[PDB]
Amino acid sequence: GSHKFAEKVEEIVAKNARAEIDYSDAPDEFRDPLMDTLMTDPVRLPSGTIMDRSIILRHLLNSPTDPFNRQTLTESMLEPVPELKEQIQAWMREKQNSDH
Repeated sequence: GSHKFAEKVEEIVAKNARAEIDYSDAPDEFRDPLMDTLMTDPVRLPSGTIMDRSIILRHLLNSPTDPFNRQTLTESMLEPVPELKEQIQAWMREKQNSDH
């Protein structure tokens, strides 16, 4: 949710930002092609789609085939995209102004 704002110790009351943080979705980029949710680890898959190496972890448990073009999906055979992370932390940072 959200600890607190200013050093002023208090409690999660005076609502001012729902229960999520601004950067909860982000443009049609940092968003998961499927989960549309902010990825925590953007990796490129052979099929040609970038998603969260996480949502992929389970994917291989109940379906080793891409969730999209139903294409055989094989972990380890993917390329990591770090040039993305930074970007995410950036554009989302300018909307944090709260380094707890």
